[PDB]
Amino acid sequence: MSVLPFLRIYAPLNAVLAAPGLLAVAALTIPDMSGRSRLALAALLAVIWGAYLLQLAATLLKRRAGVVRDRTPKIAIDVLAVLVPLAAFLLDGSPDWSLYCAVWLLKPLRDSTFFPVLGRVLANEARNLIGVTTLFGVVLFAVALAAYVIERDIQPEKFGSIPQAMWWAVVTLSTTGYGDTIPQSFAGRVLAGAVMMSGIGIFGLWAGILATGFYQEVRRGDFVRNWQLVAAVPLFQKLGPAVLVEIVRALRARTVPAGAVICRIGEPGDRMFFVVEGSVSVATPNPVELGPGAFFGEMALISGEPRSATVSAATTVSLLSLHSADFQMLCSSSPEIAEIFRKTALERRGAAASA
Amino acid sequence: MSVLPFLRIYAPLNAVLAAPGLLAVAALTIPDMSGRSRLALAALLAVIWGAYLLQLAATLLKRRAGVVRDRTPKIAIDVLAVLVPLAAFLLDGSPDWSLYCAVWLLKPLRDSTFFPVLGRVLANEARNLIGVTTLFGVVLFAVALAAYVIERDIQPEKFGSIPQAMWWAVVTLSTTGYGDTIPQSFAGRVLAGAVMMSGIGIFGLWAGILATGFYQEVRRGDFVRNWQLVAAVPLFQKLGPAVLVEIVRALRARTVPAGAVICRIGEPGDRMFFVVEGSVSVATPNPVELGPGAFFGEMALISGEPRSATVSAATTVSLLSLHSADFQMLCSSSPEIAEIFRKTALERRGAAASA
Amino acid sequence: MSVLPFLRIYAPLNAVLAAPGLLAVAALTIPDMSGRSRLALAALLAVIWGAYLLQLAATLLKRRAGVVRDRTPKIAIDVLAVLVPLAAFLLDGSPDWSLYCAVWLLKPLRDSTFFPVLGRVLANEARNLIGVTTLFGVVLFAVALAAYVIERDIQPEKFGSIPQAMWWAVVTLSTTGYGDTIPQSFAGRVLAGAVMMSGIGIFGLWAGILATGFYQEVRRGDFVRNWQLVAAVPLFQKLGPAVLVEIVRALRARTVPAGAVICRIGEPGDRMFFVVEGSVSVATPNPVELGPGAFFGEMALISGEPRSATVSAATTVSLLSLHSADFQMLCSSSPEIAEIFRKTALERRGAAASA
Amino acid sequence: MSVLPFLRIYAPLNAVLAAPGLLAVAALTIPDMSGRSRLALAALLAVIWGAYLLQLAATLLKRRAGVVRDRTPKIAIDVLAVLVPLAAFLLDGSPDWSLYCAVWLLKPLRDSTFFPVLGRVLANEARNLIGVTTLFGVVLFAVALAAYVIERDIQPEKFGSIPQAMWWAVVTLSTTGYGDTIPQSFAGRVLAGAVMMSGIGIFGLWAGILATGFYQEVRRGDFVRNWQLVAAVPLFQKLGPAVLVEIVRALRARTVPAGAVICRIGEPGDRMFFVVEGSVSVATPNPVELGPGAFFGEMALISGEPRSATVSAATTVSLLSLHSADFQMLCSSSPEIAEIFRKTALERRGAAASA
Ligand SMILES: [K+]
Ligand SMILES: [K+]
Repeated sequence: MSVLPFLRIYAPLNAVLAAPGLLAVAALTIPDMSGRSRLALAALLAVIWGAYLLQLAATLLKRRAGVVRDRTPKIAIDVLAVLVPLAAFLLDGSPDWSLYCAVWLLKPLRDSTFFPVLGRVLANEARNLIGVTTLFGVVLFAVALAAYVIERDIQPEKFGSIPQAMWWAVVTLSTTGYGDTIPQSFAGRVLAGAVMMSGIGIFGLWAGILATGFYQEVRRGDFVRNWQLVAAVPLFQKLGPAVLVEIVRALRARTVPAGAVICRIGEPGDRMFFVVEGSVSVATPNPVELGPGAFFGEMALISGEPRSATVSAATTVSLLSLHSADFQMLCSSSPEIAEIFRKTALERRGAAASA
Repeated sequence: MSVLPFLRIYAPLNAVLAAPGLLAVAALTIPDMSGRSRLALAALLAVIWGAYLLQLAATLLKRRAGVVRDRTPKIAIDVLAVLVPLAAFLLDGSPDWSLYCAVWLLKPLRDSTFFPVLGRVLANEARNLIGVTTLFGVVLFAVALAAYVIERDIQPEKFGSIPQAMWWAVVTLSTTGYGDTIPQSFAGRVLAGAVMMSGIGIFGLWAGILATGFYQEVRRGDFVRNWQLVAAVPLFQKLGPAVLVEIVRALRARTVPAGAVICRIGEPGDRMFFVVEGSVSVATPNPVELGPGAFFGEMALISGEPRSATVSAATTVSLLSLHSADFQMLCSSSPEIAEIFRKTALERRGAAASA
Repeated sequence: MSVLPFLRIYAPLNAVLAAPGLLAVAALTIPDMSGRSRLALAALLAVIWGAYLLQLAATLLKRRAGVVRDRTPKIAIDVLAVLVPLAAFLLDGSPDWSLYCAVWLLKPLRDSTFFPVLGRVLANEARNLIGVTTLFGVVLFAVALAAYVIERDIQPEKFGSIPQAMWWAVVTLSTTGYGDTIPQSFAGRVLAGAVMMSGIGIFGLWAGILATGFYQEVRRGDFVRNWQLVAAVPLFQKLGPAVLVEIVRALRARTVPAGAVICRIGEPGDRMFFVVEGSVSVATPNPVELGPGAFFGEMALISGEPRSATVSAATTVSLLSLHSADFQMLCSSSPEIAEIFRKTALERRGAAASA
Repeated sequence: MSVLPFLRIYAPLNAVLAAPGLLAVAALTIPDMSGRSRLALAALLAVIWGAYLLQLAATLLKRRAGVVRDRTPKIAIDVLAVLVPLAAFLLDGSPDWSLYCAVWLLKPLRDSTFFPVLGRVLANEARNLIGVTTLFGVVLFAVALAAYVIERDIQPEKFGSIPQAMWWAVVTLSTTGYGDTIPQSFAGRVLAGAVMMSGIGIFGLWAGILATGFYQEVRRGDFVRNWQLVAAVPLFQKLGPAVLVEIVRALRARTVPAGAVICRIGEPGDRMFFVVEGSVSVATPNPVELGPGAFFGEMALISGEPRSATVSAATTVSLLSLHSADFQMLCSSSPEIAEIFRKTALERRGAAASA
């Protein structure tokens, strides 16, 4: 609620071409299709092939920043990015070579930061998941068997066996309801009366396991990235020890591109920022262009008013961001700091239009 | 659990007529319907047309409070509120002009406060959503393909292609179970064994993303609206800095209309209020009518007893509200304040019936 | 994880007979059933009729504790508990009079404490629910219409109208998948690609609204009931102000019946209790029977050992309960208290077997 | 996100053979199967029979550590682990004796630690579950009846009775959508419009009940196991009282096996450990092999750098683990401790390669 994400979070074209790339597939998958566009896109594969392959060698020029690096992950596909289609072309002479379009799907994952964030936590908590995964299979076969108990008499064709009903368990437990084969008797239908009750109790926990500290990690991800930009601020030599733990959970940093807006004038004032790298366009008669290591919004928050400037991203800025309460908090935290923000709430009244 | 919402939260008639308005639609959508009521409601469209259109120009009299305002949102439909039906009437001579009853649906959203609250946060957290949205599409096509691997042999008619099975993925992953086309073999059925497991793991996070800080924002929404009504209280010059952060998370403010009840006598005492604007009817022999800047309930809470007055909304009041624990908290917070609430717990014993 | 619920939480027989009572229904609902047991249970209705009716008048003797009471809720059915069957017997001469077995279903709700806990909170938070409830209907008809756009050509029989497809929305949005009528075209199937995504995003919030402060209320329910049993403890004149807020969130109180066990000897020590009303059976050579206002377990927790006594519920006791960490917390909170628990950790070593 | 689970959390072979054991079942469940492998696996039952039975008596040698033990749970199946097949062999002469492969399913649960963790909490919170369980059945039959109201006219075959529609309730309420029997009329279809809305509101709470303090218990499970390894650290005589409550929620301990890696050199430094039992391989010219009661990572965290050693599990170690923020926290908590970690951040610079 308090952050300005701009400049193309979905930036790298390496990520991009997988999307139109794999949509090339389906038209090869279909009868009675003209050969015209059929092969038009095999070229587009060759483009994306050639595109990464053009990109490839410069990546294989991995002498840039060659001091200490661990790039087996990022490279792991780039190798396969171009090899698999090639051997696919020859050994798999039939058109199915395209079905090694199973490949590029990792390329988004090549630079899907927020994906390692996933894998980081499974190696702490899957202790639970396994015993649950058992406990799932506990309740599967314990319950799945109870079907074979019954309708083997009059539904051999459907429930003439164990796994045929195990099939009817997970669909039945995992919230689905396909609608293929359902009992005809009383008690065999009774037994379902605890099942959805169960699995919604199960996944109520089991899925709960994921969001559990996933949130913690992302709540943690916003500190690990932001114990940086702390000493960069000229003022933070006085901040007491535990003050910062109270704060940095909320402070998120994002980048803005050049040319963009930061806050428009007259819109309702709701937030204030700390600038630490880049520069701005403080839209005033004398533009008070504050570069790395500044802030703005105190003019709007102490007064509870609209914006006093159409601040715009003159350059690419590294931002923080902050709403009132936690600034009210910090204003509550110390009279030391509100003084200068009292003074600044007068300085930037005259300094905004003046030099 | 601690708040009195009265006076028509769903107030504005602009919001209201969309509901009966669009129910006018269906009777135009049906064969063998008499023309009688068929056109009876085309008038009702003209009413609602004329109604907003009556409302319209006074809104276009936007010279009221014309100092600094940003009303492109609120106006964005009012324009289209009446234009689209008009051109619809002529160019679309056929009855389908009514099918530009797609229009009024924003009119509730015109004044759906709590809807901007939605949009505020997506622009902080969708960083996650996108990489998840990929990760969804990751697991879609990676898995969706695995179907075409198999039953192309004996189900061309159903799984003779890729997207025909991608269809069977999302229904299969997104908890649904339509029941159109399901495999017949072993391993192709095996592969589902991780799928619902997956998607319930996915949306366990992905939907989790929404409630994540949506709660934070609404937990924040109750502070931003309520750092107001703080200095309005005559007593709060002494309250220490961090005291208020501890409190205002819970304190919600809502309005009551004139004529209504506030707390009935004899019902079990569970809460106390702070009055800051309006007036009451303290139901006693001498009504102790306390207007802006007062409170009541300490008589009931320190003693743990029923109500000592049928307090009623003599006027439209701006209320706070509070349960014991957090007043017990504040009574724990300082002996300074419990003194006057000790005294008040004697003053309003004699002052309730006396003058 | 830290509480001993015994003595029949599902106690009152008023609650009980609704269950077998309404199971009497179905056998009246069925052809080709013998009249034998058919009317056997109409008596059982008359029993339960007569049973509450026997109970009834003593309830209508509401002169017990007649000082200040608000019993319109509890009585609201007791009236109808016996009247509705009666007029049902005569005006509805046909067997359908039994279909006013719609009635007793409130009788569990008559004394379903934890049900008012539900209703308490909806009157704080439904502010959200309504705008969501709109937002649901927003996305319903906005999206539902998009079906009528399309398959009216070749599925009049199924999608020849608006609401016929609105039907296919909620089933489609609300996680269900009935399996009646599904499209045949491409784009009309495409549009589903955001739908389950949506509704699982919706109810990810909307259901989230319920557990949101429901938890808060039950987390609150355990304080409101337990600021009691605080001053009852002889030791708690020294406990500082904010100490208790830290604690009482976890401390749950429940009753045990006479004759039952409290903690068995030799089982692993994991918890300690505070006795405040009732008495025990401290299973030792000289039973150290401590009545109201005592505790035990410090012998097991400071040492990290099994139980030193088969404490058993000699009488009906009002208990608290507590695990280590929060006692370790309190042992961390002050050296004042650990002294007496150090001394008690020696006194009850010799006092356990001695007098 | 901060823990190294190694050495076979799914260790005991008692747990293992249940999995292949019960997969032996299905081939006995099927017609037209050769007798060859049919009886090949009846042996495998005899193996697993003989295997536990081999294991059995040594367990019945329960004189190991015979001072105070409560092993009725662990033994409860071991008895039945071998008896049930035996009587099954004779009384059930027909092949169905194998259908007492319902038995081993508890054997994983015999040593499914994290399963008692489940059962611990249901005996605190099911107070809610019951009243909900009623409230479920409240809304079941109240609503289920509403179907019999209607389509008894034209669907006797499907809705000619009460429970036939109660069936259509839970499937309808519990998120499923089987697809057997659905109405044909307007209002009977209308009534569903609140149902999925309801049950997703219900299980939004009811499943919520589970994760509610399940999380608390596992958040508690990580303290109860870890108030240990506290005094084992030589340094923690100075740590203030409430310091530890702030910490131990996150500190998880897990074991590593001998031969394994602990942290590889050059990988990005993100965490630090406290060694309290075992020993390491500090990969340096002079290996600084620190055994019980040590730590490492401060070299990487204060500087924000890669690893300074390929530390590897020379032996089986009992570990803690910790990320920066909470070490930054502790570094914020006191200048007393950062001194020695300042000194250690110089000592292990020269001591790493030297002796
Ligand atoms: K479903
Ligand atoms: K279905």
